[PDB]
Amino acid sequence: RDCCTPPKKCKDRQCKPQRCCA
Repeated sequence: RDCCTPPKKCKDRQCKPQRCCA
């Protein structure tokens, strides 16, 4: 589980300032 690995998880502040989320 990661900010963008399936299932993506950019629904977090510590996983949003990324290049795969923002």
